[PDB]
Amino acid sequence: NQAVLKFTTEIHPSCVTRQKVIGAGEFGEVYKGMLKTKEVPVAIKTLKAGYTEKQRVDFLGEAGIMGQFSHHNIIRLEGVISKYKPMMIITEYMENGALDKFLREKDGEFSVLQLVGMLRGIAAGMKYLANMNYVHRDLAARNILVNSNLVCKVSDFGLSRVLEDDPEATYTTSGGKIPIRWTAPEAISYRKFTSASDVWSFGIVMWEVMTYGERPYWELSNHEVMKAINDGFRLPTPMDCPSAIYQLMMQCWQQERARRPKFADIVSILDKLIRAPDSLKTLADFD
Ligand SMILES: COc1ccccc1-n1c(-c2cc(O)ccc2C)cn2c3c(=O)[nH]c(=O)n(C)c3nc12
Repeated sequence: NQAVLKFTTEIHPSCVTRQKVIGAGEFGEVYKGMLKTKEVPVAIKTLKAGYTEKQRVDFLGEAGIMGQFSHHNIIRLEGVISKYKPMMIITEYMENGALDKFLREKDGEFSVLQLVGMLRGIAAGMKYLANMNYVHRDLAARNILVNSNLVCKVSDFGLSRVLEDDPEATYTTSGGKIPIRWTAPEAISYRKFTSASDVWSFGIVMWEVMTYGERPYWELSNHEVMKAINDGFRLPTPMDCPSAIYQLMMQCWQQERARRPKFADIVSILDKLIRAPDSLKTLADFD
């Protein structure tokens, strides 16, 4: 990590004030705080003393990756505390939290145009990651953060730590740990994770957004989801969903990876719909 960490600012512990717990885990927490530079609010992820070598490499490795990105729709790294304990990753603060919880608590409070604007931001962040040769593997509303301008930013970076740390990722019969109902068939079936499997996941995120955080496939078990997808079934249209948006998410769920749009296509399509907003007035039939 010592090369990628050169892109990161080492922050002295005195400059950081932790204030409120906003997330928790086994070996650390997530805080809202302030960062001395005037003071800016920040989000802070910690790693407490007792961590293993692998945990340190994974934890600092996320910062090394995040520090190589500069994009409006990608969470911005402020710096790290790595010389002292607890270790910390310090990012910009997203006032409205995770997108999935945000939408479930704000059910029906946004216009279609605002929801589609969210999706455009997510797709722009994903296009950037893909062209930077970064495959996310865990794209889902729970990993998108929302600020007070309603800007959505992709978070949760790293190598093995991404799917290890997510409790939605479960062990398959063949030994991989994956979040089944967000994951493309080829990634489940033979561990083929690419920007095109991220597009499948993006289609699920489109459904999460337009449903205000409905849980994909409802109470179907993971095996029943895999069986339904293999047999050709797809998630049904959300309520009050523009036909163009439903058509786009259905294209993200093509079984054949080569038939899915690229993120460049997704951004282009969403930008044209937004700039001609009457295109969103035509709604797909809700059952
Ligand atoms: C989905 O966001 C997280 C997931 C797990 C742990 C922390 C956060 N996480 C991050 C984050 C994300 C990273 O990938 C790396 C470092 C950090 C600090 C920022 N925020 C925020 C945030 O800025 N505002 C929030 O309300 N919440 C709930 C947050 N949760 C996180």
